[PDB]
Amino acid sequence: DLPYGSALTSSGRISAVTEPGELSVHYPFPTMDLVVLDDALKYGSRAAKARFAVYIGPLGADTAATAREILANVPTPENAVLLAVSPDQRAIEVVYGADVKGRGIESAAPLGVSAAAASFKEGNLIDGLISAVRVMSAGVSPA
Amino acid sequence: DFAKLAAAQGDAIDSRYHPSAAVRRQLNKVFPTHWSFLLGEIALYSFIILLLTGVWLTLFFDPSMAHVTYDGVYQPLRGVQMSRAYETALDISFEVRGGLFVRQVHHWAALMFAASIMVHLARIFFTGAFRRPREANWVIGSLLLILAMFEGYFGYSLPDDLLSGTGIRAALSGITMGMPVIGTWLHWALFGGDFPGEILIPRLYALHILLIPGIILALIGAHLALVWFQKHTQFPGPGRTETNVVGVRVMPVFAVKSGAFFAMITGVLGLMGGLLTINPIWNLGPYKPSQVSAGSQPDFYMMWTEGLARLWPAWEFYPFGHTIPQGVWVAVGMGLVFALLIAYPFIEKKVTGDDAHHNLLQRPRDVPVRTAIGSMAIALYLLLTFACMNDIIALKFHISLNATTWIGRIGMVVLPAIVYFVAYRWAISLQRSDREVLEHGVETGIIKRLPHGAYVELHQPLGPVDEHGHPIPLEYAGAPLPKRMNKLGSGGAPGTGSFLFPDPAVEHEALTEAAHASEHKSLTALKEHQDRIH
Amino acid sequence: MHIEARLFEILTAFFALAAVVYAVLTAMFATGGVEWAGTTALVLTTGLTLITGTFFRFVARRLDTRPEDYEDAEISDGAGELGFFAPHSWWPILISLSFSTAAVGAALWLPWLIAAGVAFVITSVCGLVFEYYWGPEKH
Amino acid sequence: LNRPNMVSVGTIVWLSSELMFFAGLFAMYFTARAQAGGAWPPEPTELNLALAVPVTLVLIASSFTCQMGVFAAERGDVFGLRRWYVITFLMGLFFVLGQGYEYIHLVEHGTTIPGSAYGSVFYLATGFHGLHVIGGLVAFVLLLARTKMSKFTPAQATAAIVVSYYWHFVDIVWIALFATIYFVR
Amino acid sequence: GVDVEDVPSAEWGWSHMPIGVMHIGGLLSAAFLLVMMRGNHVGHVEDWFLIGFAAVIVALVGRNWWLRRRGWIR
Ligand SMILES: CC(C)=CCC/C(C)=C/CC/C(C)=C\CC/C(C)=C/CC/C(C)=C/CC/C(C)=C/CC/C(C)=C/CC/C(C)=C\CC/C(C)=C/CC1=C(C)C(=O)c2ccccc2C1=O
Ligand code: HEM
Ligand SMILES: CCc1nc2ccc(Cl)cn2c1C(=O)NCc1ccc(C2CC3(C2)CN(S(=O)(=O)C(F)(F)F)C3)cc1
Repeated sequence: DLPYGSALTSSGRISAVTEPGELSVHYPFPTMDLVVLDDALKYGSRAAKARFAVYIGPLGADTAATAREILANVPTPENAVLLAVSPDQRAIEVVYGADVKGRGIESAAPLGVSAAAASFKEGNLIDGLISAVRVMSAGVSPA
Repeated sequence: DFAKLAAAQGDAIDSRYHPSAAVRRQLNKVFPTHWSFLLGEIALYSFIILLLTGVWLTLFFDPSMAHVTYDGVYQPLRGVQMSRAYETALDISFEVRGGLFVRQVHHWAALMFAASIMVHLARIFFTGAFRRPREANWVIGSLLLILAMFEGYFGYSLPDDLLSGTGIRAALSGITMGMPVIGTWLHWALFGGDFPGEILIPRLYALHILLIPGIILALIGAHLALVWFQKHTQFPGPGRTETNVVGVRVMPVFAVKSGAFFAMITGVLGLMGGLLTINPIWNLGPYKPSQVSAGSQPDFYMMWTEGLARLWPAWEFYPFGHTIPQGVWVAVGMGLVFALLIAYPFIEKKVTGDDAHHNLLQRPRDVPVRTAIGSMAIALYLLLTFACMNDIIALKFHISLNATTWIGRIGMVVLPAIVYFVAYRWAISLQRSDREVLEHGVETGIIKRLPHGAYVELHQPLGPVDEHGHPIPLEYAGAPLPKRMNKLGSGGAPGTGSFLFPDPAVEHEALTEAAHASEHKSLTALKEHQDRIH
Repeated sequence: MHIEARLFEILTAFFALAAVVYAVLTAMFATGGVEWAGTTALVLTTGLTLITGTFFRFVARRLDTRPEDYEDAEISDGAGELGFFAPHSWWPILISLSFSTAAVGAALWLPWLIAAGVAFVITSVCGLVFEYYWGPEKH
Repeated sequence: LNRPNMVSVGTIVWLSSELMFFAGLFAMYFTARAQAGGAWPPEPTELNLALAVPVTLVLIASSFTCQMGVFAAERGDVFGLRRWYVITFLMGLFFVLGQGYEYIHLVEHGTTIPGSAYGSVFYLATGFHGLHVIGGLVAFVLLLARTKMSKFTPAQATAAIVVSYYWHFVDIVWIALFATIYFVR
Repeated sequence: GVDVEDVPSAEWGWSHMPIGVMHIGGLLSAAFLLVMMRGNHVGHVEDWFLIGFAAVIVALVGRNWWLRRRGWIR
């Protein structure tokens, strides 16, 4: 349902509001490492000529199949590399599309998972995501 | 009569010299029609004027430093000790019918020569016309700029008046004298002794009417021969490739255009020589070494030199009983400029590593670094030129002269950097504007409201459009894109009649249909040729 | 546009009362008689508001009601093409620079600079007014 | 036709502002006339109404021809609009030359800006009106060229109409200036 | 070397200048402004202007170098 103050306009677009002083975006991470991750995603995706994506959320059973499910929402799933991390289930799954095949990602993905988990074991989620995106983007090469 | 006569003359010419193949090859030479490719023409045409009027001036000028008493018509100078050269310059001004007009046309043509060479150099630099195989032609052009500068300098110094004598003393004498080891030797070789010599005006006259014009004529001939036989460059466009030249043939369109531009340039120069006073040397007086005026400035193309002398902060060195004056810096300054002007194509080749054969020009927006560099150079030149004029600027636009000097000193470092930054960003922004027009199409300016209240500006796609509607993104091909819908044939046919009374609607219909069909035919021909070569 | 003309009519009435009251109140009781300075400004302020309001009333009397002026109307009433709006232009900055050149010439009283500034103003206004009417270059 | 033409309303609003500028000029003129001491126009100036009436009539008839040009333009007759606007331009230029002749006649006698307060206010007010007339002539030339550049659309007619508005405002301000300077004195 | 996302027509002309050249040029220009302080002039307002411009140039150079060091500029 629509939350408090949300309206479906005549153009179909949704018009939401925020309580005075509250936040439209309240990700549980600092702005600086969010900027770092955004830069890593943008420049790694430009360097590998393939869109990169990071997912944080539950995966349920068969984390592989869940990551297959969620990569459909990437704007260009075929040219995409999605790193899905379920921190409560402690699961990591890299999923890469048909266009990104044999492009250096075959070795990068296990190395990406290794970097992610290695940085994770200290307790830094965003740092691990940044490291995994960086190493995967280094591994993948433009078509 | 004048048909059989032309046929007979052609037959005789072809039997004696058989030039038909070569002449036809010259008549069918294609020349691109861009307006900027006319800039060089200006520098040529004014030069021709400088020759003609110049020859006229040689019929009355006497290049002597011998002292005389004026004894002429101009009363404010009668009984005044002057030189024979200054006396004959006054005689040209006052005693010869049309002498003042020819003098003013000649000096205005010298100014037009310098300014047109600068604008042509700007075009060549920013469009990348200096690249391979056209580097030697850039070197020739740079030598021509230097020679023209020194030619104008030696020219306005020929009438030995107070202003030009001050200019000779300051630049030709002080800087030459101050140089190390061979400086005074150079000064005494050139002046034949100390500065107020006797063989200076004749020497400059022989350098100025014969020597430098001869060298300039040889270099201009080589320049134009190179342009003729290394065919002209062109901008990217519809039928334009690295292997063709698209435009008009020499006969008759190009010849008529060039002759008419020559006529109109001569007309501009004549109007200026009539209606604007340049170098009124009777007001300046003859040159005496003991007296000077406040507004001591050379012609504009030399002002930067003097400006570079004004702003450099009095740095001198005294090694082991010798002196290296401040003026040495000025000389080095000049040399650096000249050197960096002559070697630029090779410097850019060494930096970018690009040694490819080029015939399609670059738009200045597509080369942001070089455009920023040239903007830096132009800004520094303009700052030096206006620093030369800071005394008049401070007298008219009330400012402390010391304040102007310090503004120049800080500026000749700060302003080039600011100009580089702004020009680089501006060029990239122009590229982004072109990209937006390719992605979305020409913005028409019409805005409409949808039934749900969405304001949308009508866009005009420049190519194919997808199934429902959105431009199919074109690819930039290095050519200008329309950005106003008026430039496309939107609303462009008023009544065909005179300015005050119309013609019958049938003639209007016929002329409009003819225009429409001719434009369609031209577009179709260009498109078929472009497809054929692709 | 009844309300616009009504606003300007109200302003015109008040300004006419102010001007006439000032003229009467200073013709008597003021040292020099009619002040001749405030009175002129108030009278022509009445003239300004009168011109604007009277023109708006001529517009509104021959105008059928627009959506904007009609309460309880739908957005769909306003559908269609609005007029023309310039998407971009670099002529305004040149016009302002030309006016500034002329103003600097007139401040320092340099007649040549005033003439050059007016020439630049005319050229840049020509560019602005002609911007969206120059047809294709005919070759 | 169920909308207001906002070029027209903008021109009306700006013309009101220009009327306020001329209000400032009138405020200059009326003061220093209350300081005349029974001589206004004070000697040695002599207001030559004989040359001033013809130029006023020329300006008024030029407004008439401008309105004729508007009538031509509103029905899409670009050529009639051009004819009547060339007439208006020629007649306004005649007014400018008549005002120049009046100026040179007054100056030769000794009525100048640095001479007297009367010459001051007179030259200031009439010279700014002449500047407005020169601006109107420039507008006429620009509009005629613009009509020459493109098919005569309704926007062309709108521009011609607002230029005529400006001319009407100029002729009215001149009528006020005449009635104040040469009749009320 | 540069990509076409920052400079669209980077394939058409020289569109990248090494950052070291601009950094070194800024520092050299600030040094030149500082050097112009010693001279044959008796005034000292120009000294304040020279110091201020050298300070702003050095501040810009240091800011750019620092931000490129931390990856805030890539
Ligand atoms: C484009 C370029 C400079 C390439 C050179 C490459 C390069 C990096 C060289 C090194 C630069 C170095 C070391 C020193 C710079 C000093 C230098 C180059 C001196 C040599 C002379 C020279 C070649 C100067 C550059 C040529 C130049 C500035 C041409 C003018 C630019 C153009 C295209 C102007 C067109 C606009 C036009 C026709 C009219 C606009 C009207 C105005 C306001 C023009 C500006 C203007 C000018 C340009 C005057 O010369 C001038 C002289 C005296 C009084 C006033 C003025 C004045 O107002
Ligand atoms: C690029 C070519 C030339 C340039 C830039 C140039 C420039 C000038 C200038 C600026 C003057 C000063 C005129 C004055 O103040 O009265 C001058 C004087 C003179 N020029 Fe030239 N000139 C050129 C070619 C020639 C040629 C080819 C001749 C002869 C055939 C010539 C003959 C003279 C003479 C005799 C004077 C001195 C007479 C006088 O000053 O009235 N010049 N020159
Ligand atoms: C400081 C330049 C200058 N101030 C004034 C003051 C008043 C006036 Cl009315 C003119 N000016 C000028 C001037 O007219 N500037 C143009 C100029 C002409 C010739 C030269 C000289 C420079 C060389 C010829 C001399 N050398 S050289 O290589 O060492 C040697 F010894 F000749 F070989 C370079 C330099 C500038």
